[PDB]
Amino acid sequence: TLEGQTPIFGGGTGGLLTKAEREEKYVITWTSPKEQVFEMPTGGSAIMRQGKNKLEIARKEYGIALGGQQLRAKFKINDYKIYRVYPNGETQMIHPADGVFPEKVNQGRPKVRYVDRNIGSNPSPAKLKFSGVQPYDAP
Amino acid sequence: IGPGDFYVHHAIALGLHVTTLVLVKGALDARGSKLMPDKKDFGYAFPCDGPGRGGTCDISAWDASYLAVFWMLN
Amino acid sequence: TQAALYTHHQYIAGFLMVGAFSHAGIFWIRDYDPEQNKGNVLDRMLRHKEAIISHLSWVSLFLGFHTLGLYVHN
Amino acid sequence: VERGSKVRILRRESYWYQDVGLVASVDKSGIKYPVIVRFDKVNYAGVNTNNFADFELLEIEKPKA
Amino acid sequence: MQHVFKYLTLAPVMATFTMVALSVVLIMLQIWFPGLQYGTYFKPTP
Amino acid sequence: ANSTLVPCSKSPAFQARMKNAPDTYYFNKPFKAYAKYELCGTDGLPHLPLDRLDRATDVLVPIGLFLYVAGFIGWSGRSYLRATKSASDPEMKEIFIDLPLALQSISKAVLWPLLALQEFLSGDLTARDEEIPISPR
Amino acid sequence: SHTVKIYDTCIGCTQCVRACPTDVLEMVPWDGCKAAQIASSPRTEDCVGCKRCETACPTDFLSIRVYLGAETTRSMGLAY
Amino acid sequence: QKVRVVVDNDPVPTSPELWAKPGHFDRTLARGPKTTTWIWNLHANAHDFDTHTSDLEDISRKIFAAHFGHLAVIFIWLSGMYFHGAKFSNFEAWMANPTGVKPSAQVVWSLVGQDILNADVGGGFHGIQITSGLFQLWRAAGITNTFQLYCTAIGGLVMAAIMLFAGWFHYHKRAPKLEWFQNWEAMMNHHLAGLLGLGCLGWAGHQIHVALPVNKLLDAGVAIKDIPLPHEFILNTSLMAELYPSFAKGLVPFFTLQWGQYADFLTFKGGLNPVTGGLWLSDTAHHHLALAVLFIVAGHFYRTNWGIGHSFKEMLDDAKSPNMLPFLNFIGPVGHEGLDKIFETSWHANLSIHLVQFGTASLLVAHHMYAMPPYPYLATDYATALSLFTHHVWIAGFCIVGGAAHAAIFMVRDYDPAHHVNNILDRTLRHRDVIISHLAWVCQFLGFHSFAMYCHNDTMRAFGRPQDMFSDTGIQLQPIFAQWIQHIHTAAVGALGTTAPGIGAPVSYAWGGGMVAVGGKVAMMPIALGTADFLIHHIHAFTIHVTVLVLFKGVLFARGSRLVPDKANLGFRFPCDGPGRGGTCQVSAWDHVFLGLFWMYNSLSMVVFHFSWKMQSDVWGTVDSDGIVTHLTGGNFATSSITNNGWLRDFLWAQSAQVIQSYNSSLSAYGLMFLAGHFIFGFSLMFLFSGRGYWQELIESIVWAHNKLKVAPAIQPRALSIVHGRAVGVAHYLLGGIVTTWAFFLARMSAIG
Ligand code: CLA
Ligand code: CLA
Ligand code: CLA
Ligand code: CLA
Ligand code: CLA
Ligand code: CLA
Ligand code: CLA
Ligand SMILES: CC1=C(C/C=C(\C)CCC[C@H](C)CCC[C@H](C)CCCC(C)C)C(=O)c2ccccc2C1=O
Ligand code: SF4
Ligand code: SF4
Repeated sequence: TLEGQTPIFGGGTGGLLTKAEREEKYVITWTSPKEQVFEMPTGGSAIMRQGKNKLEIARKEYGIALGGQQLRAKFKINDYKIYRVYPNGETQMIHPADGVFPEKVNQGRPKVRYVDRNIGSNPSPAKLKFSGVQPYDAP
Repeated sequence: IGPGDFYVHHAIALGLHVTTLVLVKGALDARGSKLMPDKKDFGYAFPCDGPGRGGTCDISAWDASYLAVFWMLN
Repeated sequence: TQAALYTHHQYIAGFLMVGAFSHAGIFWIRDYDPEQNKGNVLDRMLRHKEAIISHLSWVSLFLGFHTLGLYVHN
Repeated sequence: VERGSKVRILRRESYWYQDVGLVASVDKSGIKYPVIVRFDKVNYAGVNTNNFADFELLEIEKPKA
Repeated sequence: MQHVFKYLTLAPVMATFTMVALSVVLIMLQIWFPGLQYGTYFKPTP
Repeated sequence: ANSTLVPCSKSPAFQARMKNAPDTYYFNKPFKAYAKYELCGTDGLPHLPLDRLDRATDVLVPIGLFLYVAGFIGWSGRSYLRATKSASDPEMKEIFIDLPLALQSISKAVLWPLLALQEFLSGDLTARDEEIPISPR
Repeated sequence: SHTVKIYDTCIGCTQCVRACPTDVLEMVPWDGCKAAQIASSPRTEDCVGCKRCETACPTDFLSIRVYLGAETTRSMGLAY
Repeated sequence: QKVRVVVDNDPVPTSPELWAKPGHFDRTLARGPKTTTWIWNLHANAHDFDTHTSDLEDISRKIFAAHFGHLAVIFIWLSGMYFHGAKFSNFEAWMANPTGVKPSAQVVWSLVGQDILNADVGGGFHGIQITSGLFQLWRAAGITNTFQLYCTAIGGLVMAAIMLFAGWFHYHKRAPKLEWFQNWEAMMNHHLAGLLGLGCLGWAGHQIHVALPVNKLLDAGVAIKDIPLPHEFILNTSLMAELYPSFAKGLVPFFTLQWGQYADFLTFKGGLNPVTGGLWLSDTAHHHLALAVLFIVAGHFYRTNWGIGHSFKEMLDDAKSPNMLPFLNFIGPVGHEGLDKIFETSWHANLSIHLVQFGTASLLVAHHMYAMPPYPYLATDYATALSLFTHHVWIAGFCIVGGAAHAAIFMVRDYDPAHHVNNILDRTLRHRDVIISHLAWVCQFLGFHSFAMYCHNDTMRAFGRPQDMFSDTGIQLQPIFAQWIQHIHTAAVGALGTTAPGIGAPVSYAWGGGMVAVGGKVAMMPIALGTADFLIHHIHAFTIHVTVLVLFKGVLFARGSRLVPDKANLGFRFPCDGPGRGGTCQVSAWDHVFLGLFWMYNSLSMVVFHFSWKMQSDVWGTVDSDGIVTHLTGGNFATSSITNNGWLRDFLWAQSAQVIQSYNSSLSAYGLMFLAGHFIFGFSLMFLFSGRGYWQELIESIVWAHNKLKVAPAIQPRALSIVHGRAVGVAHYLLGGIVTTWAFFLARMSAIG
């Protein structure tokens, strides 16, 4: 379970929809030093509590926008975490993936989808006809 | 034919050359251009390459054929 | 009937002409590879595409400026 | 090449392909693209500098003195 | 005053001065010699 | 020989237009000029043919006059642009016209047909293909 | 999902990672550039295809490329 | 003590050094051009003062100084109209024969045959027939000779120089502090009592002492030379008493509250003057006098420096639950509290409201001037009457779009979430999906039940089934509520029984009460409303609601949406957020203004088309000696306007005969401009239907040719930005379409009006 008190919000029309209950939902939790007013990602203003907060959001981009552009940039809050919640109750923490923010290099992270050449050396599509391999995926 | 016929054939010549210009430029730039050197890796019909590098609306070769139909109709 | 038949076959011709260059652009991306066409006449066209496009642009500009200009003068 | 050299870009996908830039610095480590080249003309993104390898450059004028 | 001289050399200012000067030249040519046509230029008035 | 164009002074349709024209500056002298010098169609309006060895100066004078002026403007701009390349801030020389440089470029452009011929013969007119920015093929 | 590839011309400026609105990118240790780091795209399932990363990339040509592919609910940016 | 004058001395030196530094106001533009995009950015950000600096005080000073500059521009333009009406006009000839002379104040030189545009406007004069109504306005002001117009032209130039010096003085010498600009109560008191109130009183003085005496003589039939100069009515009090006996009593009735004595020159008649067709000048004098008292009284409403008055902050902070009406308490327990912060800091929010109200004012001007013609010989001048309505309708539409545009700018730039916590502004944004979804639905309902019934009428008429049409002779749609209002307003003056006994004639003859004719032409007559008027009015309801939908969605979603949650960080004006999320083209609030401009054009085009056809069909015309009226289009609006084939044939095709056949005549300029508007409209489609990616690649090949000849420019040629291409497309689109209608309206009215 995810602990925290929801920010003071009187309700809005930009909240969760059927997708939250059917496919997936996201939760962003953070700790603030004081009670202050922030902007909800989908319009309106809410008041984050004195202690640790918990906000339910429809999309992952809402958490990155709120945590990145408001919590960190404006309120100097650096401990926000984003979870993906499934209808079955399974919850996984997805941001920051390994406890370190992605923009800061961290040891043990592998190279994913790295092409060992400059982009101008991608093969022509005519060479890869009927093979199902895109030019950017070619070895 | 008189002077009135002279001018309209030059209007037709203008239409033929511009419609050819739009089509030929799209065909010859299908592989890529300075704005998008790797256009061939994106296929014939894609929307754009984003607002970066100044903006790339109607940059695919398909878009040139789309623009050429307007000139062919004209 | 004469007007219908002429307009019918000219508009169809214009659509076919657009398709010829549309699938020419598709040929460049999907079916053309520079290795098996190295140095041939097809490769030479791609190597002076700027001259072709710029001169087509000049013909279009010359025709458009003077044909429209003479219309509005009249 | 070296600092102050006037070079011609050979990278095909570069905005300055077959254009001329000025070498600003060369990295002595083993990185892939050690040479920094500055250009008078900005590219479509407004950038006037890029990293190139030695084989992607053609020396056209030695540095002064 | 040198700043005003520098302003007068601006591209829009020079374009306006050039366009106005050329427009005046063409306008006076219409007033002095109206109706000039191809096959008529530089021929004496009948 | 052409028979569907006749001199305007011998076209009854043209004479009808001449008689019915308003008596103002715009029609008094121009109509007289058209009558003596222009060839009119069956509609009574002057037409410009290109099938006459005679009145060839009527074709070559307007063509040569324009080509000299257009070449004069083009050579003024080209020589001015080439002179600003060596400057530290060539872009600043384009939104701020350099009067001493523009006057020098305009003065030389008077003899542009000779200068263009010399540049073409000396190879200075055009830049080499491999030294011009191009896109990947 | 969209496909995001990083090429060897990357200079490790971290600008693409900072610009990503859905945290698709992270910076991983590397040795091909002076910054000793390179961009990676471990979470392309969350990529929406906005191409903010390409806009932020300072190299010429781009060190990071986004190829729009199969559309999913989260790639279409759908809150419903 | 609180309201005071605080300024800074010589805050900005007066030097022309920055004149030679283009783009100095912007940090990015100050470095100089590298591409041609720099040139466009310089002009696009020229007057975006809040991006030049973040100092609100410096911004406000720029607003104040620039406003003096725009006042100088208006005064130069006004001086031009008065000077051209005094030097190149047939104004004196028109004043003698108003009903038989066409007003003209523009004369062209004779160099390329353009002197054909000097039309035979009567009075032994050759020139372009003007449709601005300057002559009718000047006659109502008592002006009778070109010398008086010449004096006003000189005075306008002097005022232009004074305005120009004021802007320089209040920016470079004595620039007020930010505290000065924030005096809401003082500004309202001075602008209500001192600007509107004193101006109405001053103009009432001009009317009573100059306009009424001169116009009374003119309407009596005396010659221009026999009318004494306006100052003679002030010096020689005997003349003024002959015209109106009550001036023999002087100022005594005013100070004794015996104002009924003044009823001879402060009339309350209603209707129109039979001689000229305009409103009674005595009626307008009492109207403006009543306005002056009402505005001056209104100018003592706000508390400035003496305790008495109302406070904006106290009023706003009180308008909340549970202080509201019981059915109006839904605005929440915060209500209008916090809105005062908006007006302290946001210039764009005030510009949004004020532009909206100029749209409201100009719409009232258009509607109320045709139905209640305020100037002599204005109603019968059909060319001027159509032009005045059309011009002010178009000005209103642009102002309304501008109000929505700067409302979106306020949301992106000046809106602060901390200032709006559960207040009405915050609550509106929190049910924006409620508002937009209902607005989207009502737009579809209006479109189906206004336009699709026109398509129903076209199909029924084509089938040869007129009985199944929506028409007066078929399935009737009577606008009973509008018909009821006309009956109520006619019965109010005596022409829900006699609710306005003091007005003799009907307030407007458009509602009923009779017909007024002046020179054998109809000035005003009852405008009956039938099924055709029901359909066209709901067309207006549909088009307006959709224009609201486009603009109001942009304002409500300017901060962001479910698609792009951080549009506020992207700014007010940005092209997109990439092809991702399926494609986010034209999400910013700026493109909602861009899309809303087209819908404003579409809406207002049908408004002026509805006016032009209905007036030509059911109001305007010629009256014979027997009182029989033959209208300009013979009453075809009722049966032809119910289908859009009838609009295509009987309005667009039929009424364009004048402009389509205007070659080789004085109206040939309208014919040329008719084709000019069509060209620019088609030209704009190139920018709207295409994208800069194609054009940038095309420029690459063109740049290659210039590079080949060593003539490539240092300032690199760039295709227009994505937003710039949209701006160019919409600008040429609206210019082309409006010019086409302008030539269409003016050519027809200059021929048959
Ligand atoms: C009775 C006093 C008074 C009057 C008449 C005005 C009038 C005006 N103010 Mg203003 N203002 C006042 C007091 C007054 N203000 C005070 C006390 C404050 C401080 C709170 C302000 C703060 C203020 C701001 C911040 C701004 C204005 C602006 C304006 C102009 C709005 C544009 C318009 O409607 O054009 C009306 C058109 C006219 C031609 C009106 C005449 C213009 C001249 C200058 C008035 C001269 C009248 C004077 C008594 C001389 C009379 C001579 C004769 C009749 C005896 C207008 C001229 C705006 C503007 O455009 O500034 C330039 C603006 O941005 N005012
Ligand atoms: C009192 C009225 C008023 C005032 C003070 C402003 C002030 C402002 N507006 Mg605004 N606006 C208004 C009315 C007003 N507007 C109206 C009525 C509309 C609806 C059309 C708009 C729509 C609008 C948009 C969409 C935008 C602004 C923006 C701006 C800001 C920057 C100004 C700018 O870009 O320079 C103007 C610079 C130009 C180059 C414009 C000149 C080109 C015009 C369009 C051509 C006009 C054609 C001509 C009249 C007829 C043909 C001419 C002939 C030669 C062919 C500034 C705060 C911009 C901004 O960033 O705001 C923060 C912005 O994006 N406004
Ligand atoms: C014999 C002639 C011929 C043949 C065999 C093809 C074959 C092909 N073309 Mg092609 N084309 C042709 C003529 C032809 N074309 C002409 C004349 C033009 C110019 C207008 C084009 C323009 C064109 C473009 C621009 C593209 C193709 C593409 C393609 C390929 C995929 C087809 C597709 O998108 O799915 C089937 C597609 C449809 C069924 C389209 C829906 C119908 C369209 C919208 C017309 C609207 C219908 C209209 C209202 C009524 C028509 C009658 C009705 C019965 C349909 C395919 C190999 C595409 C491709 O290769 O992608 C890389 C592509 O992008 N073609
Ligand atoms: C009426 C509509 C219209 C017009 C006039 C044009 C005109 C043009 N298009 Mg175009 N286009 C249009 C609609 C139109 N388009 C639409 C709807 C589309 C579909 C999106 C396209 C798609 C399209 C493509 C894809 C291409 C063109 C191209 C061209 C150019 C080639 C013709 C030429 O050089 O003539 C000469 C130029 C003209 C006739 C333009 C008018 C010049 C004016 C009259 C000069 C007046 C000067 C005067 C001082 C201005 C007054 C001051 C003012 C600035 C305030 C030309 C600028 C081609 C191009 O750029 O090649 C060079 C090209 O590749 N267009
Ligand atoms: C400075 C002078 C100059 C010169 C010598 C050229 C030369 C050329 N241009 Mg070009 N061009 C120029 C300015 C110039 N351009 C400018 C300012 C523009 C922006 C409107 C263009 C836009 C342009 C296009 C879009 C195209 C060309 C093309 C061409 C080529 C053949 C057609 C032609 O002569 O253009 C005819 C001229 C025009 C099309 C427009 C130019 C007219 C402007 C108003 C002249 C300005 C002169 C300048 C202000 C004088 C300053 C000098 C002073 C400082 C001393 C040729 C290499 C064509 C090409 O590549 O064909 C191979 C082509 O498609 N040009
Ligand atoms: C309700 C206001 C009102 C009305 C109905 C009139 C009516 C008239 N004036 Mg007048 N005038 C007014 C205010 C008004 N004036 C003010 C405030 C001044 C300056 C202080 C003047 C100065 C003036 C002059 C100098 C002249 C006139 C003239 C005229 C006549 C010509 C028709 C006309 O102007 O359009 C009618 C106008 C309207 C129907 C509407 C415009 C009036 C204002 C803008 C309404 C504002 C309401 C606004 C939209 C709502 C604000 C928001 C809200 C929260 C408050 C007519 C009788 C002329 C004449 O000779 O008379 C015969 C003339 O020469 N007027
Ligand atoms: C004539 C062309 C045309 C038409 C019909 C529409 C239609 C519509 N536009 Mg639109 N638009 C147009 C041109 C047009 N636009 C242009 C040129 C622009 C550029 C500025 C825009 C920009 C624009 C915007 C920005 C917006 C719209 C909106 C709308 C919708 C308004 C709601 C409505 O009227 O529902 C009623 C539907 C109609 C009146 C359409 C005609 C229906 C016909 C008459 C009846 C059909 C009978 C039957 C169903 C047919 C079934 C047969 C079967 C075989 C298919 C509607 C779908 C708005 C919207 O979506 O709000 C809800 C909106 O926000 N449009
Ligand atoms: C045509 C077009 C262009 C090309 C237009 C450009 C590059 C602007 C060209 C402006 C010129 C240089 C202005 C000057 C033109 C005058 C007519 C020149 C007067 C010359 C005198 C001698 C008469 C775009 O860049 C574009 C971008 C995005 C969406 C649509 C479009 C688009 O439609
Ligand atoms: S506006 Fe242009 S660049 Fe942006 S998403 Fe649309 S097509 Fe692509
Ligand atoms: S923005 Fe480009 S250069 Fe910078 S880290 Fe990302 S991929 Fe590498």
